[PDB]
Amino acid sequence: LKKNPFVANHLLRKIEKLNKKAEKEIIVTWSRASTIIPTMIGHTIAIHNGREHLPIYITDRMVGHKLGEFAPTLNFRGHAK
Amino acid sequence: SRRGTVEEKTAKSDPIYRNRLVNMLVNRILKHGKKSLAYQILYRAVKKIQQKTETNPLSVLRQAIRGVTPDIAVKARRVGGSTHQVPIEIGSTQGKALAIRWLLGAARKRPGRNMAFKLSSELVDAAKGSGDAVRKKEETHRMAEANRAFA
Amino acid sequence: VRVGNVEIPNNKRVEYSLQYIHGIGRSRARQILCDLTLENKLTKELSEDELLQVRDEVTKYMIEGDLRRFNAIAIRRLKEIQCYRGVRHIQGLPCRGQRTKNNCRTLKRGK
Amino acid sequence: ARKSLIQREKKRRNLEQKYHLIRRSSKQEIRKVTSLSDKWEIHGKLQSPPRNSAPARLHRRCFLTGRPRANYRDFGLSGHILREMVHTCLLPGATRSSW
Amino acid sequence: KIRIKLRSYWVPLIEDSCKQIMDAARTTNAKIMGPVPLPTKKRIYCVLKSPHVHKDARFHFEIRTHQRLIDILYPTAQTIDSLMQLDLPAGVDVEVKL
Amino acid sequence: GQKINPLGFRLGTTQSHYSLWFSQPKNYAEGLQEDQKIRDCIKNYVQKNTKTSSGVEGIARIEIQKRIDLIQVIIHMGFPKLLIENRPQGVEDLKINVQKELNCVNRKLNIAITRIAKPYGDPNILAEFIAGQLKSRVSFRKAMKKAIELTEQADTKGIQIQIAGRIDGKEIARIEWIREGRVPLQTIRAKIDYCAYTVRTIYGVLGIKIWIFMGEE
Amino acid sequence: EKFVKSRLPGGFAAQTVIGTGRRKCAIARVVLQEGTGKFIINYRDAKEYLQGNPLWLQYVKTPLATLGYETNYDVFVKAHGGGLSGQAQAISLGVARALLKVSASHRAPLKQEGLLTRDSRIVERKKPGLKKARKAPQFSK
Amino acid sequence: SSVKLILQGRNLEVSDNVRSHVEDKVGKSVAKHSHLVREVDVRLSARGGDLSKGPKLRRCEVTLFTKRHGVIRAEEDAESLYSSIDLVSSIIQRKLRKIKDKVSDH
Amino acid sequence: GRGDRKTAKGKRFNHSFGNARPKNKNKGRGPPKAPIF
RNA sequence: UAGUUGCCAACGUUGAGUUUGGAACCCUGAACAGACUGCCGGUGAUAAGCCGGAGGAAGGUGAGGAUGACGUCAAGUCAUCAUGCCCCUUAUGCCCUGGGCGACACACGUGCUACAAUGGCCGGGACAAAGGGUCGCGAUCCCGCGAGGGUGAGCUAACCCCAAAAACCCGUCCUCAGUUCGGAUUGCAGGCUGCAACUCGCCUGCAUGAAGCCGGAAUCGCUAGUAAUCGCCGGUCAGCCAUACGG
Ligand SMILES: [Mg+2]
Ligand SMILES: [Mg+2]
Ligand SMILES: [Mg+2]
Ligand SMILES: [Mg+2]
Ligand SMILES: [Mg+2]
Ligand SMILES: [Mg+2]
Ligand SMILES: [Mg+2]
Ligand SMILES: [Mg+2]
Ligand SMILES: [Mg+2]
Ligand SMILES: [Mg+2]
Ligand SMILES: [Mg+2]
Ligand SMILES: [Mg+2]
Ligand SMILES: [Mg+2]
Ligand SMILES: [Mg+2]
Ligand SMILES: [Mg+2]
Ligand SMILES: [Mg+2]
Ligand SMILES: [Mg+2]
Ligand SMILES: [Mg+2]
Ligand SMILES: [Mg+2]
Ligand SMILES: [Mg+2]
Repeated sequence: LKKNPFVANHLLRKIEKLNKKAEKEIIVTWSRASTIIPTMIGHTIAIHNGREHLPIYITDRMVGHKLGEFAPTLNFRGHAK
Repeated sequence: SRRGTVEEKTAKSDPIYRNRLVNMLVNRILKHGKKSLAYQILYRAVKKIQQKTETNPLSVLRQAIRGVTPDIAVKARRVGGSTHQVPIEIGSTQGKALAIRWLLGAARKRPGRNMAFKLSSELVDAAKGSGDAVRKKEETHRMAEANRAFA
Repeated sequence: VRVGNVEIPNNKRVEYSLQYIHGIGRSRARQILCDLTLENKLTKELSEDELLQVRDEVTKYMIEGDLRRFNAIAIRRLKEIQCYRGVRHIQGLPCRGQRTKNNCRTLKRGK
Repeated sequence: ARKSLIQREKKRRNLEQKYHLIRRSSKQEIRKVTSLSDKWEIHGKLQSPPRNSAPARLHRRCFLTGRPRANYRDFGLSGHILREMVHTCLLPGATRSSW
Repeated sequence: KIRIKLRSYWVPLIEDSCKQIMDAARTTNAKIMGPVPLPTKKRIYCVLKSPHVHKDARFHFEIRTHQRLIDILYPTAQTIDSLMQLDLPAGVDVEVKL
Repeated sequence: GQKINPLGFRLGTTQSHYSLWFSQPKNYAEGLQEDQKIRDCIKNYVQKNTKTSSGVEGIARIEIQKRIDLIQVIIHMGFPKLLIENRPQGVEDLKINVQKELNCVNRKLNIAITRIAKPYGDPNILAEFIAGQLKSRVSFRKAMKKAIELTEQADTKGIQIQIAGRIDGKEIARIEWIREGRVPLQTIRAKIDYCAYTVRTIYGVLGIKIWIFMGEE
Repeated sequence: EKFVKSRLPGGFAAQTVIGTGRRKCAIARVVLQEGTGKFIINYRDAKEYLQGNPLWLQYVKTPLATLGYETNYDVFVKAHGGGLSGQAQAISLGVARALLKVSASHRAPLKQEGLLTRDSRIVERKKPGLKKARKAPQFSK
Repeated sequence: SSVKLILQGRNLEVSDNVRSHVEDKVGKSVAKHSHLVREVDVRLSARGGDLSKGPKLRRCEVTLFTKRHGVIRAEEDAESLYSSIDLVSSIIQRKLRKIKDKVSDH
Repeated sequence: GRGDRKTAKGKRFNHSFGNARPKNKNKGRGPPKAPIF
């Protein structure tokens, strides 16, 4: 609490840029360690795993957590298959 | 070893009773390298034996070693023939330490509140014929007389 | 039901007998006595007014009920939202950076 | 221990000293100002310098071989090559040990 | 009251220089408290022999630092000229004032 | 099957360090950098000034001796006159060669080149005299035999020579050595000099380990 | 306490009878003196400093148990390092050394009983590749 | 029977037809003294031909630990993979029979 | 024992600090124990 | 022999800092001596040596270590480095972001913590060594239950700090119970390092309290301050997955 959460500038600008318009402008990102401020609520964001970007819709119960928790990059279904 | 000449260790005695038998009895109690705790196990026991028997605990301890000491054992050999177990005698020093292992061994196994109580009831019972260590003497002594013939 | 909808033994001390309650650990058991500044006597020998004074103060914390519900909803929060940590609960696997190659017999056994 | 990596580290050495003093000013600026009041700006332009100028991103290598492991800050060389220098009479006071 | 500390790695080298501090100062009228050797430090270092798995094979080495302490009293102009004029060996690192 | 380097085995009593200086542990590493930058540029200097002969192309030993505001360097050779006396500015250009990387006006340095008593008594030039023949592929045993016959003039008591690698161009390497006199490695009291040298052949590379027993002491 | 400082005017340095023993990284600066048969360590009682361990009280006394002088002298000592066993048994040598200066005639009972023999055995060093000085690690063949 | 098995692709991949050939051979040599051993170690290797310089050669290293302080070390080399497995199995059956002859010496 | 981090035996093994293994006397021992007559 | 940054004593503001006397104690580091079957007995081929007194701190190699012959395994490393030949030069090279090296039915090993009463929790009191440290180690004091956050005395270190050594002694309680044994797993709330802590760091405060009652066939270490057992330090290091490694 002594410091603010981590939110990159390249992401913060794009999020703040769209609040003026208030419309879907589906966007790609790369920083998985970014915290979800409630200003990016109702938007849809694509998070870069090892391979590609994963568009995910933002829910009100995602605020305190970061983006990377929802973007898996291990890709394991079953064993010996 | 292959030398056959093992040095004779300096058998020490305790401060109070000033006998070497007691110090040999203590060295088998500890297992983590601490001696101050064994006397709290011992000095509470011999005091407890005196509390029950109304006599010196030294004679009761000297009698227990005198009764449990088998002075004979059986060892396996196959230098001639297969699966032979003929008897073999025991010296004075060997039989002395050999009885301490059986007493403290049975004391740890039997139930009780603490090692001082487990040790007290062992020596008092062992001196009076009936003792778990005395049973092992009978079992070991049985195998000797059973295989009395050298075969 | 001695206190808090649980039958506690009557032979143990007070400090090390409230701990059987699902919401009372080792520190909370001491904080209650220290707030009431009473002596840690036996469980059965305790007076009625003093034991009454415990029954009113223990209910202030998340003792039982809402405690187990406050947790289960929290684990349910991660499952429906599909966090990384939420999927591992569904898989019956840990979520705090453990290695899963040769350990974790607790959760693998608790399938 | 490729040649490009050794020059790649020299790149980070120069960028650090280039952007050294302003970071101390920013580490003191971020410690004084109240949260949610210019703090995102302070931490904001804390990201704008090159990440290659960070001290934590450094990695000590051997002065000769450029090896990324077994380094010693008192010597600056890797353990293997440093061993040979002890034997062939180049280091003062570095004698074999037995205690 | 000029307290001088000097440190070095070599025993026959530092003893020679310590003799020169006395020789340069004994000619001048000034008393000297004798040299008091402080406890010597020893920087142990461990390294592997091979560049491969051979772990039990290790090579320890040390760097022994022999330090000495000498102090003068009642300094003079003739004294200070005698100390600076004196030449030292290579392996000595004098510390003239603390 | 690995023998310790005898130099490291006798640093305490018999053998001395060829770099006499001192600094704090924080600056101990920087001093070694200054030493190597000196020791390396001498080789780059002597290599280029000389026509790459089988003689005085290399040197014997370098000794650095530092002091506050002085760095006393002492190069050791068997025949300094081949590449020092021929050029009067050659000895001077060496100082400019070092002074660029050394420091500004402060911390100057003087350097001397002392003649060793026996130019072949040491193993340094004795290895290079051999290596000059292996590059010209004179023969294997002749260079090993001629070296032993040469050091008798240098009044040596014992010597041992070892060569490893590819010799006859075969697809397999070999290790051949020879000993003369007495060369006790396990005797700390004795004085033994040691040197290792590499020879870049058109195929592969060779290695030359030499031991020279000079005095029981 | 002020009591020990009253008997010693300048400390254990400016005294005649002295004993200096050492065992297992411990030091014992012993000073004998005519007294009433007491035994104090570092301005603190023996049983308070030794925690009532009977043997550690024995070792400091067996130099004095011989010759029947357990009542004539009062023994004041010091300690620098090591544990209570080393400090106690180092004092056993120190108390022995000081009795020699009282009279060199009775050196033999102290020697024949084996008290002046400084037990020079020290904790062994840990070797590389081993868990202890001799404990080798386990490995499956 | 009731004995485990360990293969190892040292320098190549372990196929299925090969694995069937392994179990067939040591299954014969070990089935005799099956009540003395618990496991079977195997390590296949390949060298030469197109992989490395020199003649193509395939090694088969086989170690065996019995139930009573028994150790066996077997290593052979052949031009083919199956031929290497065959020769080693003959060596195990030779030494494995040597043990019983010593235990049953009476 | 040593695995129980919340005890002084565990803090010493893990080299951490808290109510169990304090740094000095003035640190927090928030819950004390009651007397026993 | 030398006497401080250490040792002995006097003084007390005080035990954070000072002053005075002593070199007689102890330690620190130079230089020497001391241990060689040297002396006596027995035995011995009139030998080597062997068994024993004595003396001495130590006696038969005083204890420990470095130390590793000719050679063996075409043993190991081309990824410390250096290297012959071969191979890729709009890629087998060059720079960055993110991910991965931390995934997981299982199997094979090395270790850690335990199954408790020779024990466990709390309170009080004691006793070490070797190391590390000026962009550093950080005292005292003030905040927070706490991790930590402010002030920054001293210490280039025989001065100061890291730094509380723990086992152990005294006293209260727990009385053989999956327990006041055991501390895995998970949630919540916080702190520090750092541009960055989701995958993937270390810690605090609480609450949860798995398996496990000394362990098959088999199998390892250790012959003295050893094994067993207790804790401390360091290196790499912003930080640390270190229960490791070296002391
Ligand atoms: Mg509870
Ligand atoms: Mg780093
Ligand atoms: Mg050889
Ligand atoms: Mg030591
Ligand atoms: Mg290991
Ligand atoms: Mg191994
Ligand atoms: Mg517990
Ligand atoms: Mg930890
Ligand atoms: Mg507080
Ligand atoms: Mg090979
Ligand atoms: Mg290989
Ligand atoms: Mg290479
Ligand atoms: Mg290459
Ligand atoms: Mg590639
Ligand atoms: Mg790995
Ligand atoms: Mg992973
Ligand atoms: Mg169970
Ligand atoms: Mg039980
Ligand atoms: Mg087990
Ligand atoms: Mg042995």
